[PDB]
This record gives sequence, C-alpha cells and structure tokens, in this order.
Amino acid sequence: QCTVQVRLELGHRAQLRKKPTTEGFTHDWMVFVRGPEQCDIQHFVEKVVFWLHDSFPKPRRVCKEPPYKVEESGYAGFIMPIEVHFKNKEEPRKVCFTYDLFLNLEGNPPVNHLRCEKLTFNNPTTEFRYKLLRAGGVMV
Ligand SMILES: O=C(NC1CCCC1)c1cn(-c2cccc(O)c2)cn1
Repeated sequence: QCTVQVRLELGHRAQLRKKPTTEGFTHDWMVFVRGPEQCDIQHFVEKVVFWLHDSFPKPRRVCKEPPYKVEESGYAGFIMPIEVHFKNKEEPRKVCFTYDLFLNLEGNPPVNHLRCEKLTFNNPTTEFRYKLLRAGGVMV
C-alpha cells in the first residue's frame, strides 16, 4: 500500500571543435543519465542503453555501471531513444525516453542541457522497494 518516487537526470553537452576531425566531424558531444547529488541509481538500475543514430558504429551503446554516458564526435543532432532497465522482477521493467540530442550552430555557445525525470513506482515489491530506498528513493 505505498508509492516510492526516485529522480533521474538525463542530459547532454555539445561543443564545436576548434578543428573538425579528419572524417569532417565538427562537434564533440556527450549524453548521460545520472542521479541527483548523493543518490546512487545503480541500486535500482540494471543498465542504460543509448540507441545512437544508425550511422554510428555499434549504435546500441550499453552502460551496466556508472558513469551512464556516451562520448562521441559527429556533425548532426538526432533523436536518441534512451532505455533505463530496472533491477525489478515485475512491470515496469524499464522506462524509455526520447532524447533530443541537438548540437550548437556556428556562433552559438556550447550546449549544456539537463532534463529532470521523476519516476513514481506504485506498489513495488518489498525486494525492489529496498533497491529504490537504498538509491535515495522517497515514500509519498
Ligand atoms: O554525426 C554522425 N552522424 C549524424 C548523421 C545524422 C545524425 C547523426 C556520425 C558520426 N559517426 C562516427 C563514425 C565513426 C566514429 C565515430 O565516433 C562517429 C558516424 N555518423
């Protein structure tokens, strides 16, 4: 008879290189999933899958432990599905976000963006509830 809320932060950075790569990639970028200060999402997160554009090599990028991030070089923004899988035996087993990985046009400052996500678990099992609480989760 309980609800537990946990917080995730998804974000990215992007900057124009001083000089493009030999391939002609103009930008360095980094996407991540993290917890707020002090929290450890690794208690309830099995893994984070970042689905890169098909143009990237091995575009299914998996992080089973922190940091949950991908560092890349490229020349264009794209919509990146990001799946956060839970150490959970029942539904929901994962959440999927549609992440807008946008780059800065020439002249514009570097990108430093954050998206705060609140997950509400209705009546988690006892076992999963231990994992959510150990991560810094809160009973509503
Ligand atoms: O920016 C790239 N591709 C855009 C086209 C439409 C949105 C995404 C990109 C980067 N790469 C690459 C290749 C080789 C090593 C590497 O690190 C990156 C391939 N493609």
